[PDB]
Amino acid sequence: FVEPSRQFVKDSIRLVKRCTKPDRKEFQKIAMATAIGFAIMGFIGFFVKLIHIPINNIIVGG
Amino acid sequence: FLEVIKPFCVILPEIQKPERKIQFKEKVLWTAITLFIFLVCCQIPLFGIMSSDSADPFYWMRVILASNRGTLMELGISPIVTSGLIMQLLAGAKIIEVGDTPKDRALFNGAQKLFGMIITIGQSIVYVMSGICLLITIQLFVAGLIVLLLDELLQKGYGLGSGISLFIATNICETIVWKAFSPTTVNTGRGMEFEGAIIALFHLLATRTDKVRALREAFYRQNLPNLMNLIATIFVFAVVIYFQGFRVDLPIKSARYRGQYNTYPIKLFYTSNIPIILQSALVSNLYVISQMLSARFPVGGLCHYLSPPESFGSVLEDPVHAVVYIVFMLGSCAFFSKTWIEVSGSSAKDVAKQLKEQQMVMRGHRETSMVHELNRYIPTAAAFGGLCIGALSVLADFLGAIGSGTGILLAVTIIYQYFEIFVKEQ
Amino acid sequence: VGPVPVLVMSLLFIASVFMLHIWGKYTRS
Amino acid sequence: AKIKARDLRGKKKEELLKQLDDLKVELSQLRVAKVTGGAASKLSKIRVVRKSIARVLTVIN
Amino acid sequence: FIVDVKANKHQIKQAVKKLYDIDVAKVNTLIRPDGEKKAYVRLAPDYDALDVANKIGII
Amino acid sequence: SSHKTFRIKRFLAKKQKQNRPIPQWIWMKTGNKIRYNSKRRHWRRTKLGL
Ligand SMILES: [Mg+2]
Repeated sequence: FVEPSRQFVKDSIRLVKRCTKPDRKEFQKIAMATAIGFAIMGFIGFFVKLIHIPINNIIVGG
Repeated sequence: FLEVIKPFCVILPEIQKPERKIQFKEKVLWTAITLFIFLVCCQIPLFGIMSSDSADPFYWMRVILASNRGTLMELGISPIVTSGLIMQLLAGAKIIEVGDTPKDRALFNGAQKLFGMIITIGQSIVYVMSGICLLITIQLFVAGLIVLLLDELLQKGYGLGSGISLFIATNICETIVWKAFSPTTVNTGRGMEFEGAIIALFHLLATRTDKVRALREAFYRQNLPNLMNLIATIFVFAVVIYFQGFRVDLPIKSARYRGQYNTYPIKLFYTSNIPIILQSALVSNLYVISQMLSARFPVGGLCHYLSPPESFGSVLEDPVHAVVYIVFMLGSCAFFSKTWIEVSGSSAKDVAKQLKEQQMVMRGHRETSMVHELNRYIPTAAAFGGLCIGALSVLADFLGAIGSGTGILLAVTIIYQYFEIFVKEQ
Repeated sequence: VGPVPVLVMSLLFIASVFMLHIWGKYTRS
Repeated sequence: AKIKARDLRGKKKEELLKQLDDLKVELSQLRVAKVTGGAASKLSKIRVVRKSIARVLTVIN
Repeated sequence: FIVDVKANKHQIKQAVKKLYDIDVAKVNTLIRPDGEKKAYVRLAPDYDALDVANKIGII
Repeated sequence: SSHKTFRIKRFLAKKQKQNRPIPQWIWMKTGNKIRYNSKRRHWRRTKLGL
C-alpha cells in the first residue's frame, strides 16, 4: 500500500530531466509579451473606473 | 435520459458560422467586440437592496469573476464555469451517457445551454435573496443568455482561446489593474486617496516628509495592496513562464516524406489545468454558495476544511486548516489531471490517432507502438502537471505577490495559452 | 452565428439596460 | 563561449585537456539529442562543438 | 549503443564503464548492413537500464 | 551468401547507402540541374559487379 508513492515520486524525477527547461528568452518573450497582453485586458478596468461610477452618480442622483 | 428532453428543448439557439471561412483579422474583430462587451458587462445593476457583505464567495468567487454584488458579469462567471465543468463531468463520467451523430450531439449542446441558463437563474435568485424582487431574474437571464451566446460564438466562430478563458484573463488583467493605479481611498486615520497604486506610492512621496516612514508605508502596506505584493506578483509571473517552457520533445519522421522533423512537444501544462484549478476552485465555491442554506436549517465550522487560511503568518492559529488546504490543493489538481486527460483529448489513444490521422510516425518503432512510446509521460505530466500548479498556488497564497493567488496563476496561464493561439495564425 | 444579429441582439440588450438604467433616473436626482 | 585559439595559446596543458574533455562530453550529449530527436538549435550547435574540439587539439599539437 | 567498427568487447566495456559510471555483465556486438557496429551492453543487475537511460536522455 | 567476409560486407554496405534518392531540398538550390538520382541500382536489373 506504500509503493505507488515510491512509483510516483520516482516517476516525477524521470520526466523532470527529459524536459528541455531552457534559459530566459522564451521566458523573456512570454514574460514581456504577456504582461503586455495582460494590460491589453487591463486598462479596461480604468475605463469602467472612468465611466461606471460617474454614471452611477447619474443613476442615483436622478 | 437524452432521447426525450433534448428533442423538445431547442428554444432560441445560436447561428453557426458562415462561409467567410479563411481570414486573418476580422477574427480579431469578433474578439474585440466581445471585449467591448466586457468593458460594458462589468457595470452596475439596477436594484437598490444594498446588502452589507458584497458576495459570500467573494474572494475565491471574486478570483473566478470579480463583479461581486456588481455588474452583469455578477460576482463571477461561476455560473458558466461550474455549469460547464459538471456538464463535462457527467458527460465524461458515465452517470449520464456518447452522442456522435451531428443531431443528439446538437441537442446535447442544447441541453447544455438549458442547464447552464437554469443555473444562471438559480445564482441570480440566490444572490438577490425583500419585496423588491421583481425584474432581477429577468436581468440575470438576459445577461446569462448573453454570456452564453458570446461564448458559443467564440468556439464555432472566431474562437481560439475560448470565449470563457479570455474573459477570465482580461478580467484578471483588470483586477491587477485596479491595484495598478488606484484613485480612491476612504480616509483612514491618516492619508486619503492612495491605495496600493504606484501613483499612490508616488503621491505619497509628494505629501509626507520623513521619507523613511514614507518607504515603510510603501513597502509594508497591509490593509490596502502593497508594492512588496507587486514585486511578488511580478516574480510569480516570471517563474510561471519559466515553467511553461518545460516541454518534452519528440521528433517525428513524417510518413512518406524524407526526413522532415516537426517534433511534437508535450508541455507540462497539460492544458494549463483550466479544468484542474477550476476543479479546485468551484467545489469550494459551491459550498460557500450553499452555506446560505446553512444559516437556516455556515461561515464558521464548515470553513475549516473549505478555504485557505488567508494569513501571512505561516504559523497562524490553525495548522490543521493549512495542512488540509495545501494537501487538498495538490491532490485535487493531480487527481483531476489523471481524470481529466481521458476526455478533452491528448490521452494516449488520442495522441496516437491524431498522429496517424496526420501521418506522423515515431522513428524508433512501429506506428502503434507509439502508444507505448509515449504512454510513459502523459499521466505523470498530467498528475505532476496538476500537482505542482496547486502547490504553486499555495505559494500564491502563502506569500501575498499576487494581485491574487491560484486564480492569477491560472488566468495568466490562460494568457500564455492565449499567446499561442494568436501566434498560430501569425 | 451564420448571422451577426445575436451579437447585435446582445448590444441591444445592453442598450436596453444602458438607456433604461438612466431613463428612470431621469425623473430622479 | 566562442572558443578562439589565441586565448587558448597562453593556457597550460592541464586546462587545455580539461576543456577538451568538457567539449567531448558536450558533443556526446548533442549526438544523443540528434538520435532521440531534439531542437534545431542543438543540431546547429554540433558543428560549433566539432570545430572547437578541432581548435583545442590543434593548439595542443 | 552504436559503436565504432574498430572496437573490441573489452573496449566497449571499458568505455561504457567510464562514460556513464556503470558496471557491465556482458557485451554482444553485431555489425549492421549499414556498416555500423551495434553493441548490446548488458548491465550488472544492481543497475537499472531504465534509470541510466533516463540519465543519458533516451526515453 | 550467408557466409561473408568483412571486406565484401563493407563493400555491400557502401552500395546500400549510396542507393537512396536525392533529398528534396537539393533541387531548390540556385544552380540545380539534378532532377533525380540517376545512379539508382535495383537488385534485379543491375547486379552490382562481383
Ligand atoms: Mg538474374
